[PDB]
Amino acid sequence: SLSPLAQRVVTQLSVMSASRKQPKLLKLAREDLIKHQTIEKCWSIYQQQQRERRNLQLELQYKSIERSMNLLQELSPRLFEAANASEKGKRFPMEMKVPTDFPPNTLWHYNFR
Amino acid sequence: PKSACSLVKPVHHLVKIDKSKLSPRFPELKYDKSDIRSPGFKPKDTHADRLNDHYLNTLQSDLLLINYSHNAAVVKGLKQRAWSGDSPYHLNRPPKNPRGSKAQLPDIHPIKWSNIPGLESVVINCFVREARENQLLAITAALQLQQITGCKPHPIFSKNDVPTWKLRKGHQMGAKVELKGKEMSQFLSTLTEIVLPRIREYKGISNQSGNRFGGISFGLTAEDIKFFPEIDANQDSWPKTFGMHININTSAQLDYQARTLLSGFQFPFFGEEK
Amino acid sequence: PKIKVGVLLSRIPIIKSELNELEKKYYEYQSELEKRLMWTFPAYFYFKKGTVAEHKFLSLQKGPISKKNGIWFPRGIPDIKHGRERSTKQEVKLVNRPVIPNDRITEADRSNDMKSLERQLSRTLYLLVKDKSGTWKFPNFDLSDESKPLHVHAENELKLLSGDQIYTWSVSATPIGVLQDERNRTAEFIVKSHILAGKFDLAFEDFAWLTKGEISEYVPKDYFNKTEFLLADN
Amino acid sequence: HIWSDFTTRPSSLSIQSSKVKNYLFQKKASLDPPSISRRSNRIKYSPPEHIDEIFRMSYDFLEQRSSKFYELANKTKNPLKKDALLIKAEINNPEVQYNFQFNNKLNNVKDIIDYDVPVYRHLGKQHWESYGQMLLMQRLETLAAIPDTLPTLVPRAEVNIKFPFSTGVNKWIEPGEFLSSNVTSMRPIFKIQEYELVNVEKQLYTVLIVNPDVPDLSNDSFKTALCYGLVNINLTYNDNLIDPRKFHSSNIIADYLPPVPEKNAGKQRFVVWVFRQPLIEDKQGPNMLEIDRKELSRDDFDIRQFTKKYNLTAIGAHIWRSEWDAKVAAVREKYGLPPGRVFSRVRR
Amino acid sequence: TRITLPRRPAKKIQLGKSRPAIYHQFNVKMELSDGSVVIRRSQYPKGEIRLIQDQRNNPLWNPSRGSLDRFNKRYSSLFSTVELSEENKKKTQ
RNA sequence: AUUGAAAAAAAUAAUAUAUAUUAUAUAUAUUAAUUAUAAAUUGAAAUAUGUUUAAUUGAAUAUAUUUUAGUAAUAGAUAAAAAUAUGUACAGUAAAAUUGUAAGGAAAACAAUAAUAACUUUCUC
Repeated sequence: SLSPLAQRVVTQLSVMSASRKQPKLLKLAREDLIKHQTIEKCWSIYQQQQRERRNLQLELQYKSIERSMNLLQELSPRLFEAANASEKGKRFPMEMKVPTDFPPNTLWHYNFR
Repeated sequence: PKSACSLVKPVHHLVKIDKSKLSPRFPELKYDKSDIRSPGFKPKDTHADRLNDHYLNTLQSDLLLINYSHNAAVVKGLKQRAWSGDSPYHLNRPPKNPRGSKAQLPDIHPIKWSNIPGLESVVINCFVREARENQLLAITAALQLQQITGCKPHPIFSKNDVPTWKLRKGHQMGAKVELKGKEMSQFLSTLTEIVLPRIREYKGISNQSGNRFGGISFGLTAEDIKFFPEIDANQDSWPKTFGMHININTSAQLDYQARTLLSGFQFPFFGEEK
Repeated sequence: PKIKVGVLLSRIPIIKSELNELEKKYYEYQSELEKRLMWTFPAYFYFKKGTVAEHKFLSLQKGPISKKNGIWFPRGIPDIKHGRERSTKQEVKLVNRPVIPNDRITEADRSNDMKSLERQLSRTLYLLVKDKSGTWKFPNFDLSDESKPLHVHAENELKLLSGDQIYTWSVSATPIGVLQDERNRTAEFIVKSHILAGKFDLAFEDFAWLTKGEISEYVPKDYFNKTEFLLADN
Repeated sequence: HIWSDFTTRPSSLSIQSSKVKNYLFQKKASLDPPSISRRSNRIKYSPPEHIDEIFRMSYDFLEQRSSKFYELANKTKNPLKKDALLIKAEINNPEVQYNFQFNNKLNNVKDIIDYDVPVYRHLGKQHWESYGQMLLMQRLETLAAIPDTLPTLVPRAEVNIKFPFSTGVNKWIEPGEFLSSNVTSMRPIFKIQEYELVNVEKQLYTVLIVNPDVPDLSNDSFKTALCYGLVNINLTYNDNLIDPRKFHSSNIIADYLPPVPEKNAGKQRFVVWVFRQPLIEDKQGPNMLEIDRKELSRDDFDIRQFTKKYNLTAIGAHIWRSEWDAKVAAVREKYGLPPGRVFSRVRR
Repeated sequence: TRITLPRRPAKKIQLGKSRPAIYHQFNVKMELSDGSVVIRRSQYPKGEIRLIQDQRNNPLWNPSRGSLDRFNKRYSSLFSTVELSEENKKKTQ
């Protein structure tokens, strides 16, 4: 009927498939449904607020930068030129790592190079 | 059929009739997939995404600061040129195609608080070419992909036909999977930390790699996939293993911006940039 | 007007941000919803039948109550496939060493040492400095030469202050903002830069490494207003 | 805690069921849902875990938001803005959501869903837009009741009709239904549910049922026929069922003549239109209007011309459509209308 | 010639009844090369893993900061730098 | 309905039952199912009845009665790989060329490549 390789392939396929592995549908009572809706809506609102806060902050930073660069242009042309360069190949430093869940054994390195 | 003449009749009102809602056929389908009452419901925002949080906090501001060019105006792309009306044959003529390209190119905007570059989507294209002989290899590749991602893969089929390579048309051959949001972020984090350091002579992603507009890519060999923790934990269960292409799609206007963004997430870049 | 160089050194967080009370609970709920809706664990794949590893897993697990004729099941009749009650959430209990994570709060945090870099791990720390007067501020430096670029000059000044203990990285050549005034006809152009690996430890009397919330307490109100948005909230 | 206060706020914003309210607001998931009436089913049921504390937090968050909105709402002077503020404050209230979703909107009981309350009215409007309004629009366009009678419609009020007096059975007519001559023998009953903010005391309404498809053999075409015409009707958000109780004999500009389609004349559209009166300033009370009853004719009726004359704006519509059956002759006889014509089966 | 698994009749997923594939996933703790632990959701059943070769001990990711084993074992008395200096004359090549 | 936990009711829709009308309506009750379907000397689980250990529950083990395992793809109204070529209903847009990417090369697969003025809703200064 089937080889051992064929069997193993079938098993692998099954791992991915939804055939006889999935539970019943999540039914709720009307009160429960409402509670869920209120949870979700509030959360969504909170997320929107956070986005606006961050977005606003970014806008403020941009405005400050603009204000700075105009001033620099007014005062010292060479300094302005130096500031406003193409940073095409700018690379973030490899020490600035993505913050983990829990910290390492040695928290901070005081010596380098 | 009395005729094939298609011709949509005009209306006498501005109300937008959603025809789906007027039926009683698919009552489960009227609910959005986000809604709890739909069978299509899935808990989306299950836990705090770490890479995304990092981007929000540290990187995004830094990226904005980098990309500020003073009084930078919009750079319009190559577009379809209109004809000068110096002849009456120009009068209903289609426009001249773009200068260099056949297809139109997008406008490059200055980076401000709104349009800072960020990760949009990852796609993991695995086309196993031995599966022209063995269909079961495609299945195994799809499983591997699923294991790696925690996301449902989609089967790739042979779209073309060719004699030199023993390839038919309409044959299942490997799989793909578009990761988005938190799963994608996790996958990137795994790539940065676990897998790519275990590759021996790994210089990084090439600086000559990428789209013209905010898309960067690279690929992993069959040797490299055994470093993924889901595959590594049962090497008996994974005798064969398949390479893959990894298309990273950013919200970057240009490719150097996208490269910079990826560097922020601890991706090394080695080659001479364009 | 005199050109001056402001510098704020940003030590970035080394671990995840702490979740809000609202957030945590919501996330737990979503996890429990996922679990309820999650598929059966396909144990037949990961554990081979008639193997020592499978047996341990089986022992760890406890099975579901099957339907049996002539009995009332007041929580409905058991719906079972691959050995799981479809009507409920499934729980699957699981050098050779237990992975024990380190404490997120630190010794420095406990002591409240403001000069230390390990004192907050989930927040963005900013280098502040106290001058001859009682005021605090971000490191200022006089730019008399004006030959070199501004950010480079700032970095050099920082290095000089340190005695080559610090290891910084400028985010860009562009200045983030300016602090300006009429009494002293000057202009402090603020650069942004990131401490990567070093001490500071040292005209300025004292220094500290603080979050955005603590800087408000230390620094003046007008100054804070001027330079609030530059600092990350977390 | 603004949503627990009912000093200034209406009673309708609360849930009237006590058990349901208790279930909503508890400190642990101990109680069982009032919705599940049966004991065995309650036993079987299991709500999702951790739902209570999070729900409470969400309530607090949205309650705070509502309170903040109210701080603005009371300072506001102009009425539409104030209403909008009120809506914003209370729309995310769980109790009002429960009330609206799970109790009837058509024949709303005032204590549960009060359409005098702005939030509930907004909810009702949204519900109407979701399905019933779209359906009505489709039936107007497909059947060709808009351009044939009255150019366009901008649906504002939800209009539902009924024929209670003829047969006995209770049924709201779905737009574009085929009703028997027995069903539509005696007059219908309207319900004009208004969702916009409008002056309840001043605003009058007119209702016109028009039959565009009565055949005129001189013209070799059709003509309109005003089958039923009411004017100067007073509506209120909750008190809105236009019945012989409400309107007086003075309000009837053309008293109900029934659908009596001729044999082979075809299917006849009867499309009720609901207009609101023009509102005059510097005049307290409801501004009436006089109709020249000799000028307007029933056997031929320019609806558009009539509208132009009295400066009406069509807010709502509904439509049924009748064709010939055996009982139309009986209906004619009852009403004292003539025998009724019979046309050739072929449209030659 | 072409090795395949021949398809059975497909099961009709009705419109609206399609359910999203929520695979069974465990919360897995990865301790990296150093003691930094990170939680990640994973399909394989293992609550804890500790990694040997990661970015946190690779030189590319931090520039600023068993044949060999067998050999070491069975040439241990000799103790095999000084040895390199002794046995590295760079004239002949 | 009995069982668990610590007077009632007021939508839609479905189901059950009843009746109203030359009206596929209304009334009351209740919220099921939702990816399954025969056949397994062998795997796994439960319950019942025994026996031994620390009246007791856990733990171990025997028999009986069941339940699961036949492990197989679409999870989306799918949308230019291949497959039902006539009906109807609903919805969408192709191709080329270009820039890239593990074996991949001119030629296998995947990604990306025209413009947002005005409008509606949401959050926010």
